[PDB]
Amino acid sequence: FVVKDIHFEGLQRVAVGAALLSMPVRTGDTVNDEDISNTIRALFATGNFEDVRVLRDGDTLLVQVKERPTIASITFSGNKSVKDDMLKQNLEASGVRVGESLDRTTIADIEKGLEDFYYSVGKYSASVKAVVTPLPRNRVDLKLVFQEGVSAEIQQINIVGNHAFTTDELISHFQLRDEVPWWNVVGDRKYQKQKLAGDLETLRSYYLDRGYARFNIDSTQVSLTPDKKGIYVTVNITEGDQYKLSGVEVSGNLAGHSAEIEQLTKIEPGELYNGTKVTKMEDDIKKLLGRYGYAYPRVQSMPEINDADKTVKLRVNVDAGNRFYVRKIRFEGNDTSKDAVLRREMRQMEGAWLGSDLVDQGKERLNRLGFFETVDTDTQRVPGSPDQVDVVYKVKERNTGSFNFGIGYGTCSGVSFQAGVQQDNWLGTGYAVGINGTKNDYQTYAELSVTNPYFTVDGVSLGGRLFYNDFQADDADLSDYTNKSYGTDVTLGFPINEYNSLRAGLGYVHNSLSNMQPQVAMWRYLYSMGEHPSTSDQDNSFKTDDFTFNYGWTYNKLDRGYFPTDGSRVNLTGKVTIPGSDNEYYKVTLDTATYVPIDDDHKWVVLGRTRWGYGDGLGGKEMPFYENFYAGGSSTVRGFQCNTIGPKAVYFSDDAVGGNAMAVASLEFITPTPFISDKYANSVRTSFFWDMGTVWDTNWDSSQYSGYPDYSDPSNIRMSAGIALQWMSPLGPLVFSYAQPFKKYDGDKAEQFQFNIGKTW
Amino acid sequence: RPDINQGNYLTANDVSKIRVGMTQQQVAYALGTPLMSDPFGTNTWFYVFRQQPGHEGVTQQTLTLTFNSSGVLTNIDNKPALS
Amino acid sequence: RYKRQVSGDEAYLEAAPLAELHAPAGMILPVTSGDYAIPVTNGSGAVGKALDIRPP
Amino acid sequence: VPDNPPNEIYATAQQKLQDGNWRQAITQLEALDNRYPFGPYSQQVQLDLIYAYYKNADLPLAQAAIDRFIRLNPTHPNIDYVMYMRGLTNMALDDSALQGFFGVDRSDRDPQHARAAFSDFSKLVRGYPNSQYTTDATKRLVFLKDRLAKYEYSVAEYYTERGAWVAVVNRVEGMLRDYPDTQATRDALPLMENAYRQMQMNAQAEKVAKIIAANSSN
Amino acid sequence: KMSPLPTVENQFTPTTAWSTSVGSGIGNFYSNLHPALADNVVYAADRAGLVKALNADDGKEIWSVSLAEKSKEPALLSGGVTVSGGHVYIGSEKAQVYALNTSDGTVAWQTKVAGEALSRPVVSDGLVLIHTSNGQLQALNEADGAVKWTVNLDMPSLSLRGESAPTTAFGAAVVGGDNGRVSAVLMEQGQMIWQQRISQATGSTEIDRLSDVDTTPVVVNGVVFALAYNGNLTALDLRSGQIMWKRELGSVNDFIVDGNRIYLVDQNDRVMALTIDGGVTLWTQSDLLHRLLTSPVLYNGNLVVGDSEGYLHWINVEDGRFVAQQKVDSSGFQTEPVAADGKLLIQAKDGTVYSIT
Repeated sequence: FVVKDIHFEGLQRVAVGAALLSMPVRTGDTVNDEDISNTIRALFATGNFEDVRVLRDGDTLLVQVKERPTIASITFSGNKSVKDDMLKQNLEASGVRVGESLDRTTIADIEKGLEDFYYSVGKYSASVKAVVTPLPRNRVDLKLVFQEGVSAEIQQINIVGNHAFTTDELISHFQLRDEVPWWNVVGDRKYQKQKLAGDLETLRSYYLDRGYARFNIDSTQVSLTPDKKGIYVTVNITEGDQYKLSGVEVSGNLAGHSAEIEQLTKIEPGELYNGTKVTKMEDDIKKLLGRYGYAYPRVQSMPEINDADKTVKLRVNVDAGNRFYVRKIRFEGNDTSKDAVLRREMRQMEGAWLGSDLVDQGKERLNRLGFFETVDTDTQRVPGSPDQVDVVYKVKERNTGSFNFGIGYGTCSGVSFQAGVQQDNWLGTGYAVGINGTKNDYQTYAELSVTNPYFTVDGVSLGGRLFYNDFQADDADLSDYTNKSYGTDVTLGFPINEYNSLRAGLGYVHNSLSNMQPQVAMWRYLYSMGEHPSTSDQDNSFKTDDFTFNYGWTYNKLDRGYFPTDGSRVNLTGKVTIPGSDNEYYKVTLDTATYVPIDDDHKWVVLGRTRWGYGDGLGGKEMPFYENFYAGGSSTVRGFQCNTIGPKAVYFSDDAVGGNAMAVASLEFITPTPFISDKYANSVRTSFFWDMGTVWDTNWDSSQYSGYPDYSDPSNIRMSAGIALQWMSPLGPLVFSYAQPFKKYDGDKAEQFQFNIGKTW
Repeated sequence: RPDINQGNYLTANDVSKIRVGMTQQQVAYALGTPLMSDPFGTNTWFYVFRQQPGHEGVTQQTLTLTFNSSGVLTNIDNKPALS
Repeated sequence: RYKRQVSGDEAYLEAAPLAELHAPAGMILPVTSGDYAIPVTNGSGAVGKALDIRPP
Repeated sequence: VPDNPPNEIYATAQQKLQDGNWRQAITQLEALDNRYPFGPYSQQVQLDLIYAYYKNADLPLAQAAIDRFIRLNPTHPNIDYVMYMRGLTNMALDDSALQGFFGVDRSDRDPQHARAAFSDFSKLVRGYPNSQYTTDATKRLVFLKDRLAKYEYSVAEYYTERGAWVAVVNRVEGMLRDYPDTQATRDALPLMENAYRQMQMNAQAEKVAKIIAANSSN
Repeated sequence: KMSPLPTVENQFTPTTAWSTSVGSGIGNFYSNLHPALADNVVYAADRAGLVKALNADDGKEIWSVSLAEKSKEPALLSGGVTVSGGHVYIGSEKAQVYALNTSDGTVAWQTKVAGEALSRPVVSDGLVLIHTSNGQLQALNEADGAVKWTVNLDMPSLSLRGESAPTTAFGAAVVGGDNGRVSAVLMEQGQMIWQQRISQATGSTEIDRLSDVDTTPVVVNGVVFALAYNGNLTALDLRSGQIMWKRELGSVNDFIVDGNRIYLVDQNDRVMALTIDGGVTLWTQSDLLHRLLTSPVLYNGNLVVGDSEGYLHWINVEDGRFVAQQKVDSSGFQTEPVAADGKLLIQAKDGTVYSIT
């Protein structure tokens, strides 16, 4: 026409120049007659103008045009098994997100896509609706109202062509369940597209090992009600006839290992063809060829059937890949842990040939120490390399130290404050220490202990220990006399076998005893040494300082430390007096446990725990009582108090005393917990238990105090059972438990709820 | 107590396939790579069969080779066993 | 919570020198990738903590 | 979480920045993103967010922010800020003093972060040799050079104490091909001098003799 | 969701003849199976294996029998209910097909097919025509169950029920089948004379593609009509199937056409009368919604069905206004009554028949 200029009104988010550019007509030139069509197609090709209204005065074009309002917040109402993040993902898949304008009319198609997702779950009756909220500044909010309806169960699982061999109960091996016992209640019946796909191959696998080789599927058909309430599923198959194998052979390059594969393929004649046996056999070959140093061969297993006699001859073919070696190793995870620390568990070495087996021994040795949370191995091929290879060992670290806190809970340190801390990966080095300082304002007990497990290469261990201790509580004058004592321990440690370890070392102690009660079992010892200063005296006092020797034996074979699942760990210690000393005796303690799963898959597991304790003197003499055993404290015996177990002393009745005979165990049922997700489910452990223990002395007699009971007997057995929660937290391990005792006697005590914080399995 | 291997494997009849006037690639297809290789000139290669198992007992073979600019041999040296 | 002092970074903590390497008589050094290396440049102006990060 | 026009919001953003306050400016800036994800000064907003992540040290968020930015903004003059800040991130990612109390060697840990830092500073120089970010960046690259050297040196020590007489040297040839500097490297030749003689390789020990004799005192 | 009950009314007595408690029922399971008449008798059974033989005027057993997999595993009978020539011809879940005599509960023969042994068999000059979920259409003998020919058809991954209501004319035989495809075919080798599509492919395989399965067409006079769920109600040629008109509508259950009107329902359970040759709704009644209802018949000049609440939904034919109502049973229904020529009746899910006044 004749327009000379353009003005726009109602655009608050976009340039007018681009607007007038999207149409060919412009200001400063003769515009055309298509200007209305150009305004139309451009302003609605933008997708950012909801309505346009353009008019020409004769010299100037006035455009009155709005901009499509843009979404601010996308909100959800009616979520019950569905999370808004995946829904926003589905929206971005739609092509829609916050800060975008739109038509307000694809809402129906949007609802349909949402409902298609809902179909993908297994609900088809639902209905969704939008709630639009107009807002100034050309804005909107949007909310989503849902009515999910309900899903279906499955009603029958009926199968075709399954004659002459039933599975209509043996189907129960599937993921899916078309029957929920009212006496085995859990879960319900729900369909899924893919769990189907899994159980189908499962069923195939079943028939593949009972003497069949042609069990094929025709089809799989499913439908359901018009009211969409329950499903009807069917599947169409063949059943051919039974089958057998007839001989086996191979082919391909080796290094003359024919006689070994000969053993893995080895069979008896006249046996049923399988395919799982086949597969594990293949992989066993792969393991062997790992060991001799191969990674990437190829393997093929071909049935050569004769259905004329229902037999097969299994042709096999291998292609031994060209040899490899290793070049390099690299580690990731180490932020708080030095290098050279993990190589000293690699029984593999760098820069030489290779197996596939040293790798796993290293995995084991690593997961033992608990310096890592989790593990990952891998194996690459180097670029531009047929034979050179590298490796990776990744980990996730863990903070593993502690902060012990003894308060004399249960009165084995009475009213006291035992503080202290332990860490075995001290500052990320292979170095281990532990400390306590103990104060009561009259009591002292401080102790240090240290070990370098790798003083020298090849797992050479070296440890020291020291303790100072003062005890001042006989101004109570109740029991448990005043002692001061201090000493040292030193130790070597080393292995000989690649799992089993030994150690030994020495010690020196110094002891000072004061304000002895008139307790009765003591004077047994006091005759044993010699002199007897009794009447009823309390100026009583004594001293003795002694050298000594000890040693340790170790069988450790686990999947790992830090909440293991498999194997067993046992440690024995024998300690002994030595000559040139104030006394003579010897004791031994053993601590045992073993982990066995169901399958280590869902982790339905059991542990067994036991301890043994014994000791005796020499020369017809007895050992001291302060080196006695003890029990109780709800770490060793759950549902009982600290050092509150077993026999007890008198003067002419209470307050158990410890001794020299022990036999104690606890048998468990290990459990997962469904109420928490993996994120910490890896790091928590719950169980039930059933605990036994009993105690006595051999030096104890009953011919003289016989109106008082026996304590020599191994009878009078302590029994309880309960439940325990065990959970990791940044301060160390943590555990609670609640039990119920069911065999007490007199002279004893306990609690039901108990707490522990340290290192005890 | 520990065990160690180190070096390049041997077939010991591979050795009966070695003739001067043969490209390095022929030995590549023969062996796979070497690992020790002169970073001071004199195009040459090394091949060794060391192992140290047991509290005692030690062994090592060696073959040591030098070639032309052509990536083809000039001369060898079999040290079958250390001393 | 919401105030801590186990990390106080953005500190210049270096002093380190550099040196370069001769060759022997006769025979030869080993070759270099150049992948890790120093395109030399005149250093000047701000450096170390005496330095800006307050953005533009 | 108020809702307002963005001008006052960026205003209080600047205010809280001058306050040294992160936890307030943090949410302010996240709301500036979400409320105005295509504002006219969006880029400055991204910068301020990464500055926030540094001054409060939520690091991998900042890493993601930077690679987001460089993906989406490939080109503008302040890019140098971006690259340098990335490398500073990973430089921090290596370091710590949770263990440092005047006594730790931070060496001998997972070094890949340093390699990323190396590449980052290097790239930024190679695109932008001339800025006001470089006079220290060079020296920091030198730091990482020394550290990567020391990493391998320590591994050499352990393998050497075993007697992996050869895999060591296969490491060290690469130590040479990469690191012609760093006295440790000069201090590491003698390990070969022991090695080749443990190998009963005489004919290369003289090469070791020459190189050591070729060098003066370390 | 589900509509509330309307008031009971009258203008005709809510009448009941005898009833009988019969078999152990069949339960929650959807099926298509409901009894079938003969001279002075009707017959039915359960899926369990147990079968009857009755009267027409007392409903007592002239005799009753049962079978099972020989041991004694579930019989699972959900075929049809049909007679011919003093013999009965029934199917299971199992692709196993049962030929007995009417005079006694004894085998004529027993045979095997592919695919489930579903919906109501139909027979003409002998020559039974049978269908499955597999989409496989077999053609059968009269005294050994021998096959004469068989057809393959496409099937989807999903459906509501692969079902069928095959129908014939001049020895020319027709039926639908899934995918909204219909085939009009021979009776000798059964091979294709022609086909026709009427459905619409518009959804995402679960919105449309729910009109895939075809319940039932039926002939009038050189013409047929048909439908599927959320599909098109059609008018198609006997010789060719070419289209005369269509109505974007839906249902799942069978219809009926007598007079100048056609009488059928909605998937939402609403009922109407449309024209013979058009599709112009004279009227609807829309009261009894989401009620899980069954297809009607005519009896003495009006229509009724039953429900999952077990009631009777009598109406006026001319406008559908409710004329009468009866509560008759607490077990509801799943399937269809019938009557014929003096006698009306229905079976329960739970093993209960009603004979009707």
